[PDB]
Amino acid sequence: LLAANLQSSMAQLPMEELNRIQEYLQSSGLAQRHQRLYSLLDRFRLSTMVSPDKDWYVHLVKSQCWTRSDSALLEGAELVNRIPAEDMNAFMMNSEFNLSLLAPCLSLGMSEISGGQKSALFEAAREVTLARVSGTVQQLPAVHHVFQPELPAEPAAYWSKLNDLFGDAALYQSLPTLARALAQYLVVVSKLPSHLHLPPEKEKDIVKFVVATLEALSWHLIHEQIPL
Amino acid sequence: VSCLEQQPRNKPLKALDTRFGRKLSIIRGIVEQEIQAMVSKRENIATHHLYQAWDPVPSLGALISHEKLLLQINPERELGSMSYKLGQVSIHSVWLGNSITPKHRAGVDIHSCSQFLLELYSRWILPRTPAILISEVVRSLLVVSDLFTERNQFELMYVTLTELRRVHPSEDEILAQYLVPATCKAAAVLGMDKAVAEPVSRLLESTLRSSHLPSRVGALHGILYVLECDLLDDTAKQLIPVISDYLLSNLKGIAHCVNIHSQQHVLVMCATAFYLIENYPLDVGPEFSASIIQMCGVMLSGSEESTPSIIYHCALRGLERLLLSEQLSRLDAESLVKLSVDRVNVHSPHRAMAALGLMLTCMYTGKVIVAMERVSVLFDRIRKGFPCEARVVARILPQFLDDFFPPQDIMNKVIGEFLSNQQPYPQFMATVVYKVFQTLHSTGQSSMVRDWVMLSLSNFTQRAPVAMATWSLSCFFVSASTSPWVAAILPHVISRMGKLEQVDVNLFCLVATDFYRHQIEELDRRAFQSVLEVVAAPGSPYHRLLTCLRN
Amino acid sequence: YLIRSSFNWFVFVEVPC
Amino acid sequence: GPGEALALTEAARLFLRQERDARQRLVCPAAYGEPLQAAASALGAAVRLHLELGQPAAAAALCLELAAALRDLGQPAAAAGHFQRAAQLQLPQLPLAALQALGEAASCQLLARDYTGALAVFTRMQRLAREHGSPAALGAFSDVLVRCEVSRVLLLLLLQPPPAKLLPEHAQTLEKYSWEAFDSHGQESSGQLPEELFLLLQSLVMATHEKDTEAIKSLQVEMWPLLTAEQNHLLHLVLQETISPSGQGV
Repeated sequence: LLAANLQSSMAQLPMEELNRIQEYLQSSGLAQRHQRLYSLLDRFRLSTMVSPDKDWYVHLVKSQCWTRSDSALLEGAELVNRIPAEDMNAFMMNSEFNLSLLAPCLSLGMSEISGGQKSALFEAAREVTLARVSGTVQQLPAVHHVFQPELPAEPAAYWSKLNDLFGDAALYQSLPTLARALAQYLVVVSKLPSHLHLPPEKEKDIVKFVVATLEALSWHLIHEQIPL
Repeated sequence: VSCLEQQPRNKPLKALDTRFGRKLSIIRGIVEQEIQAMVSKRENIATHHLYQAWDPVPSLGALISHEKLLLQINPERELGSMSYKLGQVSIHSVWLGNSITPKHRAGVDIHSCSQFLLELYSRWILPRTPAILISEVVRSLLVVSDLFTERNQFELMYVTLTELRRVHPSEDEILAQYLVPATCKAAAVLGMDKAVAEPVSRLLESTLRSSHLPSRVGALHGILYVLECDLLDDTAKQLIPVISDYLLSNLKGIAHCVNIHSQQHVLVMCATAFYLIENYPLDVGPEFSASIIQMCGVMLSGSEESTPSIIYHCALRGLERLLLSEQLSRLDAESLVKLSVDRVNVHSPHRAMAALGLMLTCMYTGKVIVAMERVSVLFDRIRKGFPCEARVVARILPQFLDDFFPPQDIMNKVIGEFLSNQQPYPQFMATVVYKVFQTLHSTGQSSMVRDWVMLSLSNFTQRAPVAMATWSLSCFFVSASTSPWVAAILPHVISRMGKLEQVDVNLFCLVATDFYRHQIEELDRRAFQSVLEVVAAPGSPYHRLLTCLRN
Repeated sequence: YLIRSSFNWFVFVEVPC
Repeated sequence: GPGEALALTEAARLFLRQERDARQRLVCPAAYGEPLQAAASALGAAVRLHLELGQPAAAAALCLELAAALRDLGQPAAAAGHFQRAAQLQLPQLPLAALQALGEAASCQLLARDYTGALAVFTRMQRLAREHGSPAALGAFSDVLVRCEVSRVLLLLLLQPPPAKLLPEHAQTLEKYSWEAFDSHGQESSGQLPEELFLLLQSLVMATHEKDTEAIKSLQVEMWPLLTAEQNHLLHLVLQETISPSGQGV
């Protein structure tokens, strides 16, 4: 379109279509994935006419760690480890926090506990893991029925509610993400200091969550394919 | 949840309580955690989590942490193998746990079981009784005696077996392999007085000649039990010479081609030699120690095919204990340092990672340019190792530098190995440069950071891609910083290594600015802009930063 | 675009576009 | 001669059945391997005998029987060594038998987590398969090349060798799945692999270049039906080492 005569190329690609394509490539983020293409499109438009303080650091870490991503999690865990202990819990408990950081955070924090020192990161990540585990168990039906792959025999009272809870995308993706963090805590809980052992008020919620996670994985096999 | 108790034969090392011993425990603890993750059999771990190694060794009680068993697990056990082996519990543990020296496991009364079985088995092998069953009953005694808890149980077993030895035919094979180690285990718990020692020595010495290989391996476990005793001189001057001749005869032949030979035979022979060198250093012959170290070196200098991985780790972890044991003569200890460096330079990550552990214990046991020939092996292993090796070599390197050198002697190498086009892992080297510069800021030595930043800034602007030159400088100005909130961002810089978006330029400008506001006199403040102006072409990050400095 | 780093075969680096 | 060798195979298999009873059929916690030590000593004498009798293919059979036993009994590192001894004894006379033995050694090294060792055995196989089986391969050797290609690419994405260990054969293999220049499509298939599996491997090798973890997660579920379970384990390790790198102590 640039090499051809302009009076033909302006008829092949109108300015309203060029502006639609430009806006779409930015809103989809495909402009950052294909920078050569976007540069050539804006060329075609031209041819057709600080102080680094605490709160700056918290804004910097937020730009990485309040996302959805799995790309740089060990580096992301080290960044939240330098957020002050009095800011950590509210930073992790926010809706926008990346739940994929919780296992890295427990693993990094355990390496401080096994070094003979207190870990504020381990304490915050453990409390957030347990609070989120209880917070999703509260959304299950109040009376549990056995999962049986052959027969959803109790439709209105129960299996309709599970078909709304599993397959939601937003909820289903959270369960094995939290289960990675809960497993990272449960594999260390016998090695931990006495006050960091499992709360006796959380033991039923933990069994309900574990059951619901294998039920969600089984539901995904039936309605879709092999889980990740 | 559980696997069988181990109580190993080797005591905690005192060398690790010293000032340099404590520093060795941190660095060799990093290398241990990675050897475990890479080659452990993981037999007591169900889940994928890499750093969950533990051993079934209770405080003679709660489990002793893997950190605190560092070179204590028995050499002839394969790494992470939790299966029953002849040798599970040491005689010093039978004595210390039962308060005998020459009953309830988990609510269960094991005294009742072991008492009942002694009564059955003694009456059933000493009546006219099936030969197919005698060996299986004596196997049962050899195993079940790990549960025995009163001295009269071992007395009854010793009497029963020494009767069975004169009752049963002299042409036997399938019994002897249980009878020898069971008799020696009993005799060893009974303390090797002259009333028991001469019978036991005569059984051990004669059964080392047995054609059946399990009868020899059983004799060698018998020897490992009796060597825990405070032996009488008249036994030590006669028994120890027979063991050392048997070891030098059978190891010196096989060492060049180990994989042709049975693994448990080589592993038990090494374990005897290491226990003899550590605990009987004056009594064992002058060619011993030296000759063992040489023929273990011939095993380590083999190929991935001729020396199996489990035997490689056994021989190495044994030699590594012998050097932190103070008991070597200096010519043996110095010969082991010469054997170590030639085995770091190999293909396989796990064989090299183990040889690195050995080199570290040598260098912290030796506490002037010869250390520099060692540090260049660590930098070479970052350059030519797989990522799983190089990331581990890069984690230990800051402490190795700080423990063996004045900073000035290695500051040239640290920055050059981060800048080199032959560096595959500049993001691993960034954390080394950081930990070296932040150490200099902790020791009040901040002037040396002003110097080495400015002395090297023109090497950084000669990085070939502009993304890799804008990066690297962002690592350098983060590593040099005195502001804690700037020194915190290095993981955010490391995660963005290939990138050149507007935020990657803005960060470079900010972190270079704050160094220019808070750490750079006019002669430096000008020369910094002069080295920058050479690359300040109209669109470059250096032009964008020169505007921020020049205002 | 992205291009291969020369110092490591598995590493890629950006070039201005 | 052959009767003595036969009797030693039966006397070895006696101890080996006795080991299988204690280890696999009874799962006995007290099963320290005295019969296995007797079986390995018995076959050690019998392999020496068959090689003095100058018949390598009959010694390699003992090595395959012992290698299979050590794998079943939970000792894959010892099995991988005996499979490579069988392969070396077969290779001057039976190249397909040797490739089959090296394929089992590579499976044993993968069981033992010895991924750099598995990578080297797959490269040896892919060389021998071109050398004896040829650019189109005969159908039996072609199935070996197809295994080695897919396994080597996933092992190279797992291990990521430095320039010092990116051998000519590794670089040559990987560039088929990669781009040479900023306007190259990536290479077209030589017809070695199914087109759908080849496009998914190119997509995987490209998603690891551009660090697209959402693409790797999508390609993992999409490739699951197309791979063997061993290759699905390799591809799981690539996604695992991508999200949680080894060697950091966390």
